[PDB]
Amino acid sequence: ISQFSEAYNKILRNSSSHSSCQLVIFVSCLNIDALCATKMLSLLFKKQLVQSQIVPIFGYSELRRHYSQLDDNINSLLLVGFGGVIDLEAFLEIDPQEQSFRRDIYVLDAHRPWNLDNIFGSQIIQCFDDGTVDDTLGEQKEAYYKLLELNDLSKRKQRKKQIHEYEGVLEEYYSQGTTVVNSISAQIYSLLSAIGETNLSNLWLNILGTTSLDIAYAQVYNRLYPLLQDEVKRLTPSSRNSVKTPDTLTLNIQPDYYLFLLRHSSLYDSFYYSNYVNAKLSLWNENGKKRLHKMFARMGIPLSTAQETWLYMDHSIKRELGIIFDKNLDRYGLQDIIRDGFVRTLGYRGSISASEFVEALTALLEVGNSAQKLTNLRKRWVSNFWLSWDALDDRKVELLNRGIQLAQDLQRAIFNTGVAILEKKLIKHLRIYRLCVLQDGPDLDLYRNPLTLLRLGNWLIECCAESEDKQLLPMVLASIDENTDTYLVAGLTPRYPRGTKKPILNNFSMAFQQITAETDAKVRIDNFESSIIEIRREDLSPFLEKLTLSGLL
Amino acid sequence: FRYMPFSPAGTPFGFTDRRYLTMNEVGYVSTVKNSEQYSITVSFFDVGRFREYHFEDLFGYDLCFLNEKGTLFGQSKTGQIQYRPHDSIHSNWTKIIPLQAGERITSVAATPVRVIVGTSLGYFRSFNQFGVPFAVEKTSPIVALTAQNYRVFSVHYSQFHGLSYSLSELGTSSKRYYKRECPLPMSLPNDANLDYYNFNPMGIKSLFFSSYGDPCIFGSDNTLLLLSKWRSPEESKWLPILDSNMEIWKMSGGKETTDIHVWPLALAYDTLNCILVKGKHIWPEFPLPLPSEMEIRMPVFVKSKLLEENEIQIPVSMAAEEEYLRSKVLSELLTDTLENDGEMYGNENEVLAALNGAYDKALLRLFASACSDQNVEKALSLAHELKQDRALTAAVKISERAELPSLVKKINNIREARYEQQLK
Amino acid sequence: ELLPYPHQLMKRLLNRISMQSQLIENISMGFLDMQNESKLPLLCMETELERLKFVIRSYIRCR
Amino acid sequence: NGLDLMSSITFSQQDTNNLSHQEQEYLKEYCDLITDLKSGDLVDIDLSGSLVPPSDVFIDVRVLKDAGEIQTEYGVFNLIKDSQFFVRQSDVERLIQQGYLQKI
Amino acid sequence: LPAHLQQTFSPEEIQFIVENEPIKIFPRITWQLITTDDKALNNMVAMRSTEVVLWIALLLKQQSKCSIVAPQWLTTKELDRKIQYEKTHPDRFSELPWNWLVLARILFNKAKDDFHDPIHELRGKIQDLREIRQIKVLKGLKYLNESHLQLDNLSLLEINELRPFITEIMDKLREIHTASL
Repeated sequence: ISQFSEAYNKILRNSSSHSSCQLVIFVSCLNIDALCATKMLSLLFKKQLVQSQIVPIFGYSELRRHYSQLDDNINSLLLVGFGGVIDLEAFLEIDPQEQSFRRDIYVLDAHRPWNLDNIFGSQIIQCFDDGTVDDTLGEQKEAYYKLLELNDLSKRKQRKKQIHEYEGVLEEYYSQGTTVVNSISAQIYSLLSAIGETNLSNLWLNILGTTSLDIAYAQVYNRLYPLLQDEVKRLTPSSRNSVKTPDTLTLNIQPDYYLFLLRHSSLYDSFYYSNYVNAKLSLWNENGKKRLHKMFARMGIPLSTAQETWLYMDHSIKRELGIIFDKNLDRYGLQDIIRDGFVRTLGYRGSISASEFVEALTALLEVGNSAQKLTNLRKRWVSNFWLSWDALDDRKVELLNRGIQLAQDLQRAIFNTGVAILEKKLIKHLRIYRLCVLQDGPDLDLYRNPLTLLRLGNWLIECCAESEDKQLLPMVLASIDENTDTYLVAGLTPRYPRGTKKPILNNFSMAFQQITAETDAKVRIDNFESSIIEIRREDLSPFLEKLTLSGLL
Repeated sequence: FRYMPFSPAGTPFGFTDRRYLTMNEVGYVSTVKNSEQYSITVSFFDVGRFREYHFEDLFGYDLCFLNEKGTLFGQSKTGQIQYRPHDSIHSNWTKIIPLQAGERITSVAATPVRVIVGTSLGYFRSFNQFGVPFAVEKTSPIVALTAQNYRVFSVHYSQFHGLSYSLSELGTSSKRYYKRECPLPMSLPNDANLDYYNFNPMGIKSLFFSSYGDPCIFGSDNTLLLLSKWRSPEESKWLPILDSNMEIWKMSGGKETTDIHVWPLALAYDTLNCILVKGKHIWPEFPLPLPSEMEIRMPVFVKSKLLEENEIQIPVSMAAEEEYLRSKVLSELLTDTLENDGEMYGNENEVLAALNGAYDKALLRLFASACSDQNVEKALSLAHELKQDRALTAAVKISERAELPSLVKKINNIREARYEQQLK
Repeated sequence: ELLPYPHQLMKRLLNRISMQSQLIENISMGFLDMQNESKLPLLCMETELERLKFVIRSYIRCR
Repeated sequence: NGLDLMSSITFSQQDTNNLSHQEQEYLKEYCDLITDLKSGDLVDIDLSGSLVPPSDVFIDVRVLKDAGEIQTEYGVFNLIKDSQFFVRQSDVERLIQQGYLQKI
Repeated sequence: LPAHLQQTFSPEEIQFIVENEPIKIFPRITWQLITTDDKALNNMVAMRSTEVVLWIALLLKQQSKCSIVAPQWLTTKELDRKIQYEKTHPDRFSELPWNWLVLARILFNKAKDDFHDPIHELRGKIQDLREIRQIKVLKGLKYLNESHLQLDNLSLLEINELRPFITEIMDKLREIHTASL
């Protein structure tokens, strides 16, 4: 219902004064795509000359202590992706006060399950409803529309069953798993194009966020293979090379690989994550530590000209892999390596693509630093978030490589224990899933912050990415570092070996409502993403007993 | 003869895949070719007034015209046109113009209340701002169009006779003709230069209307022509008030290059807006050039005399003749504009007072030179061209210093004759 | 060494810096009450007074 | 010389804050004298800080190591922990010298 | 009471005296300016020059509703003729725009992406001319007499950089010359 140009002009006139008419935006730090959408919105507000206030919020239980206590004349609140599932208007009471209301938020939710009240019956929740979903549960035109108003003994009895007929279609709905169907990069960049501001930095920025979802889903960005192509041609800066210009930020395309961060460095530590790619084939160590030695130590890898040979004349060897894997194409047919990709340059200072670039932003968000420990743990993640947001200037150079050298040990750290829990053989296929409890190993500290955990699962979902022609169910892990057994347990998604036909989002959050509804015996859902909860030590064993019988898939 | 699609201030493709569709004082419209379609990108100079936008071209439009309210597109092969207003209140409309065998649309134009479409066979189809047809007229084939408000200015070129222009006004009662196919004095031309000639057979680089109501044209001969007194056919004539070759030569130092051309953008009462294009091609490419302003100069010079007297510099005595010709044309047009249309900005009186003061001052420099060479008779004719009464008093002091008592009494007879006519 | 403090011109503009501070005092408040547009003419006026106010801030401290 | 709770010249070098306590009455006789030089100006000119000239009118400023609600005048800015601003120029001059905001 | 930088100017206010000089623009927009040194105009007309002060035009460029014209000596075909009159004249510097160094540094922040091909040419054609000035300044101070110098064409910046040492050497030698008699 909200045409994209209209809300911008409408939010322009509501706070454009040179006083404390302050509009304030909110963003989570727990997602990479959540960042990059906000950054481009801020800078146009700079050149439209408006005063602002940016606050990060990491926790879903924290939202009350950051809004509902400190407000004076904020008319224009803005928020990025928080309330697609839980209704905030039930979470936060706002009485109707002063039909042409006095304070209006927007919302930029990116998730699949929506909330019917937030689009229909909108009076303060001006949601982003434009040509996003044209089929916003198109059967709803009589269910709640007759729920609003609700001899007659035989007539109303039928009328209660029609309500009960409406009740089931609101029972199967609001009982679905979640993803993000369309990235928040897609919306606001399309909005700016309706305004029409030509800067390649924007075109460099919007493609970053959709690149982040390349490891969570598949066919979401497969729709955006044209929308990457047309813009880099329509925003063609030049037909010539027009060489030796230190400026101008030229944009091109070049092929690239799952074997990653190569152009930055280390065909050495590729050896690990080449075996990641052979972990996608049939092994983790055994044949490859012979098999890699047909394809790799063919050239001893130098010290000085390796600044030139695996920077420059590896183009003789990328060609050679390009003429190796063309004859590994009709015979091997493993198509996780050749990819189209995208690249940028700075005139000088090396070529940096966007494949490796999202990798540095994840690790640099991680490291780079009763109830008395969680406060001094929660003040960390907001602070180290902040040194990643300013990473989008040229002014950060010698901090850019800091995350780079950080990243190529963290994988060496995370692979150091993944190989341990395999060889321990503590994965047990009980009946439905597989359960693993990392009770204690070395280096437990790097598992408090949840962004590492999805990567550990991302490595662990791919150890079981062999054929497995029955029981394609992901796992649930367990780890503990701190007191009272906090146990940030989480679930994963099943994966496809590039063949989504079946609708596999999640079943656990439906069950996560169930166990949280039972006894409230020290269970917590205070963390933001529903795929992560907490548990007590004496509750994880009756957790699974409630889960091995409650088959909700 | 081949009927090529013409656009206002358009540039050809060359060895590239991109070009400029149209170009004016509002902005510029360009197209970028990709793998399967075309992509139209519209950029403006005043970013703070209008919202910049772009869209994909599925049909493949090659004709464009830009005014202060919208953008009009046209297809020469299928006759499909589309008008896109900048405001979201007005809805888009699409209609297909009927075309015969071998008929191609050569020029389009748009005003906020009327739509002008011209073809190669001379069919004149006019629409309103909603698409409702009013009349179908059969005239000469239109090859170039320009419009400000009501007026329709078409350049006609047939197969045998050719080279003519028409001037009309789309009034509320009926269409009135001020000129009925008068001959155009534009000079026709007798690799960058080779490719430009095929796409543009007449050599018309750009054409637009001035801010003071006079039609301007800029042909291949690089001479700015000014049509003065268009409301009266008895005194309607073309005035070449600016010569390209003279302006580049004086500012540079006394030389003349080849790669520095002058593309016209707009003329707003003092200078001609331009883009300095440096290179082999005569058409610009994509960098963002800064707009420049060239001061207006009458093309009256000798070439052998400037080399003997030596950026090339012009002396005092020689510049007085050029200053007299420039001020005489501008003062006559500004006087007729205010007495018929009135003020437009509110500061026309200060411009007129400063121009009339410099006109009488420049004539006194030539008046002083005639007295030094003892030519009393030439000095008598110069005194009659003075407008202000204070200029006649200053002419007496120049005459007394040059020891000519007979010339002094002749100035006083002009003063008594003007006072008698003023009291009648 | 010290120079004569030109007090005559200083008080002459010291009246002026009181006035335009009071001129923008009302005309912003007139813009708030008319707000149920242009943000140019406020911001230039706000910065221009304080830059002259900055100059005499140094000028009396070095005395 | 007085920007935010002036007479708290405490939490400051206690081993020498008794040393210069004999000089505090000398020190406060600067402070008393510096007050009437602030008021004895016939118009309101700042004499507390702002020595570097201003350049622009919009400056990105971040915050850390601070909490509470401050800035009752010139509109309350509602300072929450670790949250940047994007404001005009003249307001933050009394807070940067205060040492609450951190980076320009 | 600064007590830090008193005998000279800091480099942040030497730009402050030069920003209050006017140049020419190309306006775009249509009361307006009552800024006690204003000359506000009406609905302003594009494609024309106007002597406008600098610092308001930089602020007018952040909201991006005007454009700047460079001054007339800021082409590469003009600066070359300056380098020949000095290379034949090792005595002094010839012809000086008098505020050129601080003028370029303001002009290279969204005032560079407007002009017609100045990158990889203009910073070439400026940084050479900075040192050629300061190579000339090194031969000059070796020729220091007593209490009489000849500096004819110096930028304001080198004057803020030769300053805090050139005093106290000749001042300290002013003692031993004068206290000898």
